[PDB]
Amino acid sequence: YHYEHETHAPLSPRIRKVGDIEFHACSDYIYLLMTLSKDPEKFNYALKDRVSIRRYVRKNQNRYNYFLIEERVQDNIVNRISDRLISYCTDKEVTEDYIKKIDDYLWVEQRVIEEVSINVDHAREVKEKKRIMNDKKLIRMLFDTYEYVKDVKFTDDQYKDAAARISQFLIDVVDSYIIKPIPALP
Repeated sequence: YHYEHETHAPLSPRIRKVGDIEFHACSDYIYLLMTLSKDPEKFNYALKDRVSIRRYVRKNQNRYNYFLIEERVQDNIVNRISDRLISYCTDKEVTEDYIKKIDDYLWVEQRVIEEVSINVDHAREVKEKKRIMNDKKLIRMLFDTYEYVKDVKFTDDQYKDAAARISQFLIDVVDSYIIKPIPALP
């Protein structure tokens, strides 16, 4: 008998930081949207203002002192954030109580990302790591647990979009299985 000895091994610090960066930048930007709720057009413009959103990402990279994010990775962080804006703020009145509730949806997604990343790190083959990143079944189950725990319910569309982001986020961010070339002697 070898219990994994214990649960939640050293979650990768990279997952922890990039996750914090992306989700706090998202929460912050949703706060902005809320302050623009009385000004349509500005509000509408902000939903897809990639330049501003990327500025929020940068600010958070500074706040969590983590500047190791490649441009392509950063581009998808911005994309995922904008998609969350449209998924969570494009109907209901973006009120103060509402964004407090959206923070729980963010929490749920960030927690599922972390949990799945743990299963990925523990898998042996890179092929299995990839299968896990894309395991919609595992994601659905982890989602049921955290939605319940945080008392929130994603609509089927919000859930399906979230599962896609999660798989995307893992592929873009996980680096624990990577072995780079030995550096030449320039």
